[PDB]
Amino acid sequence: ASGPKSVDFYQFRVCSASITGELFRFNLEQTCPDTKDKYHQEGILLVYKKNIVPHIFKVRRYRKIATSVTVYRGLTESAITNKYELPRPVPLYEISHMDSTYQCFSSMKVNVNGVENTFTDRDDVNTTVFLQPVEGLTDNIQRYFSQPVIYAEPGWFPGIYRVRTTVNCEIVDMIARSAEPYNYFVTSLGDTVEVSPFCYNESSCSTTPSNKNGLSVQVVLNHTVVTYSDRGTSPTPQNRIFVETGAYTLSWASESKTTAVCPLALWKTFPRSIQTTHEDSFHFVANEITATFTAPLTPVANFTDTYSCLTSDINTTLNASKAKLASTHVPNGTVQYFHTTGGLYLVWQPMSAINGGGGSTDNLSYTQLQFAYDKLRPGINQVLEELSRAWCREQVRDNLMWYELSKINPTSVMTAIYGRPVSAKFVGDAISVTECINVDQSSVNIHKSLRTNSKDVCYARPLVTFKFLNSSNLFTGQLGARNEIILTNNQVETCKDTCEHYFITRNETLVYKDYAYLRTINTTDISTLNTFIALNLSFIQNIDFKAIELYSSAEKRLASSVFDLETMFREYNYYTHRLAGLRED
Amino acid sequence: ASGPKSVDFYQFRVCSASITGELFRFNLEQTCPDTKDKYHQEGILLVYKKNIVPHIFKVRRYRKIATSVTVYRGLTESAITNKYELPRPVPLYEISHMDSTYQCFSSMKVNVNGVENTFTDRDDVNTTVFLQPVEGLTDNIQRYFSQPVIYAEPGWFPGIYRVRTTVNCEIVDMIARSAEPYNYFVTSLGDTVEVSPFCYNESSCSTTPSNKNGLSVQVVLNHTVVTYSDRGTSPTPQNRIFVETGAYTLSWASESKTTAVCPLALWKTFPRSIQTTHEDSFHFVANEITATFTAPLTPVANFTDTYSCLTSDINTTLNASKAKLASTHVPNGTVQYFHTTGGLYLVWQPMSAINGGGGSTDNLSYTQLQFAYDKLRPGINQVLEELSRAWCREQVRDNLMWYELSKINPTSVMTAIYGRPVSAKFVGDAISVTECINVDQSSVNIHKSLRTNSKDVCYARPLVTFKFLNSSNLFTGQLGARNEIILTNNQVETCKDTCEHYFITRNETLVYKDYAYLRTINTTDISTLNTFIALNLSFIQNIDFKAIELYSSAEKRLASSVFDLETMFREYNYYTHRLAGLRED
Amino acid sequence: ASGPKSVDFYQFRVCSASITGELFRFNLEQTCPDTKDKYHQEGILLVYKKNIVPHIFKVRRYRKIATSVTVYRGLTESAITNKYELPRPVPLYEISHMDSTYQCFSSMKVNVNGVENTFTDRDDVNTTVFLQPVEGLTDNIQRYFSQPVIYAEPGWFPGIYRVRTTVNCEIVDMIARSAEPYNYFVTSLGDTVEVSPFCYNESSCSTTPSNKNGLSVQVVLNHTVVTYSDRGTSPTPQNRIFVETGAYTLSWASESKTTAVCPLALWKTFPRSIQTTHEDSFHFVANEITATFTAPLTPVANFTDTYSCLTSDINTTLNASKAKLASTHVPNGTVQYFHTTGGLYLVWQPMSAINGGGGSTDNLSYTQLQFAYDKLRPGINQVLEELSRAWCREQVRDNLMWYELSKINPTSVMTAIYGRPVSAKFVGDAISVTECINVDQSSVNIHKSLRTNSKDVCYARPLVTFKFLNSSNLFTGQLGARNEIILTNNQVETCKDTCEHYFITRNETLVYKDYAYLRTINTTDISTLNTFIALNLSFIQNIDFKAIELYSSAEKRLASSVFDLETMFREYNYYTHRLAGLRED
Ligand SMILES: *[C@@H]1O[C@H](CO)[C@@H](O[C@@H]2O[C@H](CO)[C@@H](O[C@@H]3O[C@H](CO[C@H]4O[C@H](CO[C@H]5O[C@H](CO)[C@@H](O)[C@H](O)[C@@H]5O[C@H]5O[C@H](CO)[C@@H](O)[C@H](O)[C@@H]5O)[C@@H](O)[C@H](O[C@H]5O[C@H](CO)[C@@H](O)[C@H](O)[C@@H]5O)[C@@H]4O)[C@@H](O)[C@H](O[C@H]4O[C@H](CO)[C@@H](O)[C@H](O)[C@@H]4O)[C@@H]3O)[C@H](O)[C@H]2NC(C)=O)[C@H](O)[C@H]1NC(C)=O
Ligand SMILES: *[C@@H]1O[C@H](CO)[C@@H](O[C@@H]2O[C@H](CO)[C@@H](O)[C@H](O)[C@H]2NC(C)=O)[C@H](O)[C@H]1NC(C)=O
Ligand SMILES: *[C@@H]1O[C@H](CO)[C@@H](O[C@@H]2O[C@H](CO)[C@@H](O)[C@H](O)[C@H]2NC(C)=O)[C@H](O)[C@H]1NC(C)=O
Ligand SMILES: *[C@@H]1O[C@H](CO)[C@@H](O[C@@H]2O[C@H](CO)[C@@H](O)[C@H](O)[C@H]2NC(C)=O)[C@H](O)[C@H]1NC(C)=O
Ligand SMILES: *[C@@H]1O[C@H](CO)[C@@H](O)[C@H](O)[C@H]1NC(C)=O
Ligand SMILES: *[C@@H]1O[C@H](CO)[C@@H](O)[C@H](O)[C@H]1NC(C)=O
Ligand SMILES: *[C@@H]1O[C@H](CO)[C@@H](O)[C@H](O)[C@H]1NC(C)=O
Ligand SMILES: *[C@@H]1O[C@H](CO)[C@@H](O)[C@H](O)[C@H]1NC(C)=O
Ligand SMILES: *[C@@H]1O[C@H](CO)[C@@H](O)[C@H](O)[C@H]1NC(C)=O
Ligand SMILES: *[C@@H]1O[C@H](CO)[C@@H](O)[C@H](O)[C@H]1NC(C)=O
Ligand SMILES: *[C@@H]1O[C@H](CO)[C@@H](O)[C@H](O)[C@H]1NC(C)=O
Ligand SMILES: *[C@@H]1O[C@H](CO)[C@@H](O)[C@H](O)[C@H]1NC(C)=O
Repeated sequence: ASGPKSVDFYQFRVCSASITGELFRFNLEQTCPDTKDKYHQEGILLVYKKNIVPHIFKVRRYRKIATSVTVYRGLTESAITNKYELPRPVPLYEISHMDSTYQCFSSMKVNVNGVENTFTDRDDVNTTVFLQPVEGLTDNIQRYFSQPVIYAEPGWFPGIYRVRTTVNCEIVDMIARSAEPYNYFVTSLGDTVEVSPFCYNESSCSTTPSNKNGLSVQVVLNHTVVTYSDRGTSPTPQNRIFVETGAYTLSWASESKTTAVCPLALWKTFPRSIQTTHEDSFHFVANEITATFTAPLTPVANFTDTYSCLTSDINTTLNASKAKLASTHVPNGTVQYFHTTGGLYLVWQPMSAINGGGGSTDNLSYTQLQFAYDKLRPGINQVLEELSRAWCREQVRDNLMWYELSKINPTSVMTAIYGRPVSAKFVGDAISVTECINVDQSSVNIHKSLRTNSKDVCYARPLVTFKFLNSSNLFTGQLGARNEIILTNNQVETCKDTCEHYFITRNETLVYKDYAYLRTINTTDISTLNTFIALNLSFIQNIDFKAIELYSSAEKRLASSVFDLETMFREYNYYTHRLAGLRED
Repeated sequence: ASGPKSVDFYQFRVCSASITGELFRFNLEQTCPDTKDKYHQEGILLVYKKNIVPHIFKVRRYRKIATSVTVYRGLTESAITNKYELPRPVPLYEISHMDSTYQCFSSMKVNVNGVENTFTDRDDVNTTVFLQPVEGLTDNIQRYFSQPVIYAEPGWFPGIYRVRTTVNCEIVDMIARSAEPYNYFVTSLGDTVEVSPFCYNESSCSTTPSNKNGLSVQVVLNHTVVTYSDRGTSPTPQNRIFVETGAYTLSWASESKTTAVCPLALWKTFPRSIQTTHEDSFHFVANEITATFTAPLTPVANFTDTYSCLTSDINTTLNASKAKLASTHVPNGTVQYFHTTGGLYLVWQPMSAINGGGGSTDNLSYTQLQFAYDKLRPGINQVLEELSRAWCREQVRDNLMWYELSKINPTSVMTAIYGRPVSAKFVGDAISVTECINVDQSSVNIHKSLRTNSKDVCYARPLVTFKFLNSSNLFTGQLGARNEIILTNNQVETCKDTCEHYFITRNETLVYKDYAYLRTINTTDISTLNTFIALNLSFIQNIDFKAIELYSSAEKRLASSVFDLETMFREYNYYTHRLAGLRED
Repeated sequence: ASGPKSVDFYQFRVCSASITGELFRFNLEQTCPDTKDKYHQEGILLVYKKNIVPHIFKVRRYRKIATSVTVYRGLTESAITNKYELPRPVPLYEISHMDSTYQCFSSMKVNVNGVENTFTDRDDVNTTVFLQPVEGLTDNIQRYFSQPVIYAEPGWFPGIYRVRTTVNCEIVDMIARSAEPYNYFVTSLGDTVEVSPFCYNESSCSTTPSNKNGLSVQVVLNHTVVTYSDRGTSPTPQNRIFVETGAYTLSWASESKTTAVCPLALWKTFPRSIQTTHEDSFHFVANEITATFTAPLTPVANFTDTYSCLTSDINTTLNASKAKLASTHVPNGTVQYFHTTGGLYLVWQPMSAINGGGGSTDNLSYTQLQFAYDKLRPGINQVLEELSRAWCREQVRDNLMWYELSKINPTSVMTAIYGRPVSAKFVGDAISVTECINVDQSSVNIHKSLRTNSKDVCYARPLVTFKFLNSSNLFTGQLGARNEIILTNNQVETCKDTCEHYFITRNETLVYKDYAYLRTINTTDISTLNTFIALNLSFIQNIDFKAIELYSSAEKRLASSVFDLETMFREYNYYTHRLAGLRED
């Protein structure tokens, strides 16, 4: 026969399983994979923020005030011409009684350029007097005075001046505060003190007085101070620091830096949370917040030596949390510490069923967006695994439908599983498969008649005459299948009174009736069955998100204070220099 | 026959539908479910923020200023030695003319410790004088003066001092402001007044003067004030409050708290929005913002009595919104009020087609994340419903393919629908199904030949000899199907010149040709057809989100003011106490 | 025959392909669509923020201070009665030497109301003296003085006063700053200057002095200033501005507005980013941030003329970025500029493989939420395209299973592809299809027996007698299929000893055995096969997101300063007016 093997359904061809081809078998007894197993670890999670508030402590301020008024007796009239005020500090010989028993000496002495000035209340004798309270606006501040009334009696002889002078003792009790570098502190009344509040424990002080330009500093040991309930059951001794600036004395009780302040504070605690491991990081889940916190794969070393000041709090918080779960869970592993990109610190303790970034970010939105994405992702990936084993259990039945169809005739199954024409035959329980041979398009002609030379026999398919490539002798058969040449003839039972056919070729159809040919008609004129099932899936669609604000930048400005400092200081400078000042003309 | 029933395809067995087994029927005329119906309610949504700005009102301040300068005539030279200033309040006998006609009395009297001081401009006679404007830096502040020039003429006789004195009247017109507890207010020039701005309507005042330490307070009825356009068409009478602190008099017009301020403000309004009900909450949708607001299932009671001050605004806003939709929608139900976790208040009005949390959260990101999640979720759940009815319409056709295959032989369909060997037979329009019986593995032997004792008949399957368990007599048949024993023989039409077979057993294959046995070969040597269609689905993948900031914490600090208050007050204290002050040595 | 065509399987009917009906063909040689192609453009992206920091520059302040002290010699005692201070500006004849060589004239003259006052240090002669440094608290401020010590020696004769007077020269070197409208500037020590810092380049100044109420302003050309290293290699000349307010002289070096400040600053640069086009906008992607920025479809015009001050920076940044990619990419198109809703500006440069909104939003969360949504959406839409071509390749095999089943008998395939009974016949390679005819329910009766009048022939289906609508003559056949009447009879091979049947009708079943009828039984008593495969898909579920804060509104307040301005100014007003002031009684 001819050389070229068939590769499409368009050329005329001769097929036969007449040779020892390749053998195939239906591989029955398949199975789909089983359901996977998935696991996770529970534990206690504690979350730490970096601290932000200033340090806050109580202080006392001691002063003596000298005042001088100039008055003019005049005649039938009198006036104040001036009033001057001079504050000064208080020495330790007096602070003793002034904080013990609320007494002071009604007079003062002031060295200036090496000469001694003196001031005495109402020009009377140096004598001891008692301090008493005065009313206040703000409940955290208390104030005590020795003499509420300024002296301005005009005097007895007409036409000349006199000077009137007074002395006060003052105590104030109030708050003071300071921030991260601890170089200085600021008092509630606005006094700025320029000494570190821990300075004795940093060994920057002594019982012998220290000195600086504009300061003297000392520590007094076993000092005692009495509350104005003024009662003999005196408070316990302390060590107290004393600062003697120009214009006042100030004092506070000594304390250590590492007991006073620690850099971190507890934000929240979750007694049930889960750890999952990814390619580059760990994820820790907090359901009550709707958030997840991530961290690098390596825990932070030395969190017992750096931040050692937390060792009071993590132990009691883990011990209380473990005692709450002790009926259902028991600890595993050991305590671990992690630092989140974003600036938070995590404490973790694994549980089993019993059966750096100093710029801490203020906005936590990325922790909630991670929780939403990690709830969508496994919810979608579970549908893909449930869809894929429902598909595989169908392909195991399709392979049995093709097996039962193959026992009827195996050729029509092989040219359905392959995309190309082949011929096939059973040789036992295995199927032998074989190539098919092309025949030339020009030797092929189809006969115009179907009734036989016998009186009552009719061909069910039209006769065809042909020859192979590179040959002279002719051959004949019947037009079979799509465009096949069949070598063995077949017939209808009788040439019954009426008959019709529409034989189909690759392009055209031949129409026959009364056992003879009539016309050639295009195949597209015959209507075609549709057996397909439509999906009509609708795809996800685009959204543009918007920038939104609850309060305007102006409303955020006006809410910050009732004071308008930007205009308050501009008017004070304009008034005191241009309007009210001495001015040339 | 033997007792044990077949449970796999590996042991040799005898099957027959020779007994009255159970009956089965193909249940034709199935259907898939129909498409569901889904519904939602439209309405108008108004959203309220808690208010944040201070209260703002106009005030007047009245003062008299006495000044005294000391000058020294000297000889061939002269200098100022001192300048002192004394502000005082203004009494009602003068405020009358001073706010009516812009006049004041050019002199003042000052009681101190029970004696009367007097100050007069340039030592001249007590006389009436007119106030006039002066220029200002800030456009909200106006200032008026009676005498712009301070007096410092040195005098005529050498070598002795003199005192020069002046008196001013001042008015200032300006803003003042106050915040949430309303205990006090602060003036634009920095004066703090320590009285509540509504105090007469709270019955904390009277027409008889009230008193406090450092204050006097009074209400004046039917008071009148004239604008500096100074024109006879005088403004309408008012009730005005007067405060007389040390150093000034201050006044403002009386007003009621419930007309002055209300705690909430309207943020946005949506004329088309949708309500959906979930297991624990309601969700309200705003498309123009790309956001959704949630609330508890119970509306807030008494929002007409608490927040009654909004009853002017919600009525006109709902009436305008309803009139905008009146061509396509008509109201249903009644107005309802809800409080969102996050601190916003919602107003809702249902429409039909015609056919607490005082910590208000500043960042609205959770409202946009809820809108994105509620756009993904129903978009994915719609694909699952469209995929599930496309699958069911295919299973209704697979059930018809198995029916048409069963009419050819029902055994091969029953052992495809069940996972196990059984035998089956039609008894009418119903199929009778029956168990199959195991035979021992040791009595089975397969014959080495296929040609019969007849001269031209050949067996299509090899002969087998066997016996049942607990028996002596032998039996024979043909090797059928996978590993079956068949009791009725079958043959090929003729012993044609050439023949070949590859019979398959559970492990091994037997090869025969020329109608006799030759070899045993492993089944895995025969190539197997693959008819499966691959899915190749690709799963969703992990993303790590990052912390991001547009401006540094330092840039947010430097943007807050041009004033550097942290260093401005430190230098003023250092200069006035250490550098410039009187200092001992 | 009767008129009504069959529309269900419930009525009895007669079917035959006895007429020339419509022709159908199996449309083989189908294909599914091929895989789509998808494309995107890479480029360099630069992102610009609006600037927020104030302008910052160096200044000098020059002063002369006159002081006067009053002291009383007295007897056996002495005291200070007053101390007064008077600051004044410095004239250009002196600023020359004072900034060149650090010298000043130890005396001053002060015009007031047209008469000249004079002050001289310690009453000594007018002489030149040298300035020297003093220590400072804050490292950005330097201060120089001519006389550190105030003079207060009491004097020699008992019982009378004397006045002591001193003069200082002061220089201060420090920072000053100003903001967006540029109307004024504020010095580090709190001095507010009320002149624009660029005023000479805006032609608001001259070398002839300008004047305002309370100011004089001048520009000095080629001025020179010497650093206190005080060395003959003098710095280069400048043009310097001079302001002469009351109480001081102040100076700064002249500069142009367009070189000093530009409104925008570079935030980040991405050398690989991608542009995608949507229905109304463009999206630009930044992977290292996990964010995408959107913009309108039209680029902004005139960004080379408005914001021309950026032309130094975008050129060098694009040139450096292009040189980094020059081994793998080459430029295409040209540079384009876009303005994002949210207030950022984008610069874009396309690359190829070689082979307005002044309210800038501070919170970028919407840019990360867009990146998450645009990672979910194409990840889900890819699964729908991979699922849809896996479905289509199966429907192309189902169409071949129906073709092979149709060659056995075409009726049972046509009533599976249609939902209704029809009859069909092959007329060649095409199938002729025909309607079926209803018969009345009352003429139908089923015979009680199956054995024939012949001695050993039995009917496989029971006999039926019937007639057509509007007729008298009777007909007979066999009960076939579901509820069909068949006109041609068929039989079992022999009336074998035992036989049983369960014939099924639309409601009831008839049971027969020993070739005769016995009972009528409901069809539901016969057990039915189940061949369906379950999906068990589980749908996505609802989540309620929460409002979260890292720091309380109180902690955000307390972190803003160590100063408590809200109480500091309230106590100063209470103390100086009520407690310490002159008060009537
Ligand atoms: C105690 O005693 C001391 C003295 O020991 C007193 O100090 C004296 O104070 C008086 C005023 O009270 C001074 O009198 C006045 O002098 C000025 C300056 O005159 C000279 O400079 C003028 C400007 O030239 C500048 O620019 C040129 C370049 O163009 C430059 O070369 C100069 O160096 C100069 O300075 C500038 O450049 C410097 C270097 O870069 C800079 O540092 C500097 O800041 C400048 O930028 C110049 O025009 C003038 O020439 C004319 O006038 C002089 C007289 O001064 C005359 O001799 C010439 O013939 C010219 O006609 C000088 O070179 C001067 O300008 C003043 O004149 C004005 O004011 C009067 C009214 O007072 C008007 O009538 C005039 O019209 C004019 O407006 C005045 O003469 C005195 O000089 C000064 N002495 C010293 C040593 O400095 C102190 O006041 C006493 N205190 C008490 C309390 O008693
Ligand atoms: C500063 O204060 C700390 C805390 O009080 C001191 O540390 C203590 O030192 C004593 C003696 O070694 C120990 O017994 C305590 O346990 C320590 N406490 C802590 C918390 O450290 C420290 O010695 C002080 N330093 C100085 C020099 O005063
Ligand atoms: C405080 O002000 C309110 C508001 O003006 C006063 O309430 C009014 O009272 C009158 C008389 O009963 C009513 O007619 C008005 O309708 C009320 N208005 C409102 C808005 O309440 C209240 O009486 C005043 N209280 C005092 C004591 O002055
Ligand atoms: C203000 O300053 C700007 C910048 O120095 C001046 O503009 C310059 O003008 C000169 C002369 O035309 C040009 O050669 C420069 O190229 C310009 N530079 C810039 C950046 O503009 C401007 O002339 C000044 N205006 C005045 C009146 O002084
Ligand atoms: C005819 O059939 C051939 C394939 O053999 C096809 O390529 C062509 O498009 C068809 N149409 C005609 C009639 O050319
Ligand atoms: C926790 O419990 C253990 C065992 O009682 C105890 O030793 C430890 O001090 C506790 N830690 C704290 C402080 O909670
Ligand atoms: C042989 O078949 C049995 C099942 O009957 C199977 O378990 C075994 O793995 C197969 N292989 C052999 C030859 O043991
Ligand atoms: C709304 O309209 C009704 C009917 O006109 C009216 O009674 C009611 O006062 C209106 N409310 C407001 C203030 O909008
Ligand atoms: C109000 O809403 C309910 C529920 O949707 C509906 O049954 C009823 O008909 C509506 N009535 C009006 C007035 O639209
Ligand atoms: C009987 O069959 C009819 C359809 O022909 C059906 O509508 C009905 O529900 C069935 N049940 C009976 C016995 O009524
Ligand atoms: C970029 O490079 C070109 C070519 O060298 C040059 O002309 C241009 O000035 C450069 N721009 C800058 C400033 O980077
Ligand atoms: C520029 O881009 C367009 C569109 O992708 C492309 O057709 C063209 O070839 C590109 N040219 C260069 C220079 O890469």
